[PDB]
Amino acid sequence: MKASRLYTLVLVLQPQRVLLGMKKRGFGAGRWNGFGGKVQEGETIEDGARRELQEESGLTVDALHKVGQIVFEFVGEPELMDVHVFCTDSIQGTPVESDEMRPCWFQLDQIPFKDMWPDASYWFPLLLQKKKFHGYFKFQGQDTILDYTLREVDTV
Ligand SMILES: Nc1[nH]c(=O)nc2c1ncn2[C@H]1C[C@H](O)[C@@H](COP(=O)(O)OP(=O)(O)OP(=O)(O)O)O1
Ligand code: NA
Ligand code: NA
Repeated sequence: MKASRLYTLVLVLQPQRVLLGMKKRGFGAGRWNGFGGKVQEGETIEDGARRELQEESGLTVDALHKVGQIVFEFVGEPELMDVHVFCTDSIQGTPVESDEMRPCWFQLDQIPFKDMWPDASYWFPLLLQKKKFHGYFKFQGQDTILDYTLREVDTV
């Protein structure tokens, strides 16, 4: 059995558009995603998600709603990534480029799947339908899924 590390992912989903951020530097630059990062000691997962959204995009929100959980396994990495996925309930400011992320709005008929993580093609449609989900994806490298499971759930 493997150990897991907690991460968050936040999607600012509005009726006609979604905010994504492009990772700018280091390895993995060039992919659009929601905003998030590692949960820290003592904070709830939801509070860590709010913190990462603020650090990465400049947006503050009072509340999130949990929509899914996705476990990622990478060949050659013994530690699993346990990603808790949230959507914002309202936003109150403008996104700001940081050094980790360049935020950009996308219309919901222009979701940039080819420039997102491959797994997003599977679970993000559920997110768009306002469904809740559990997923697992095993990757070889950054691009190749070797195994995955995805299930709609009534409770995350
Ligand atoms: N396959 C995948 N699909 C997806 O949709 N999001 C993924 C993903 N793999 C990783 N992520 C997300 C989870 C999280 O939001 C982010 C990874 O977090 P990071 O390691 O950048 O966190 P931190 O910035 O806290 O870490 P440090 O560099 O240690 O500060 O990418
Ligand atoms: Na962090
Ligand atoms: Na990061």
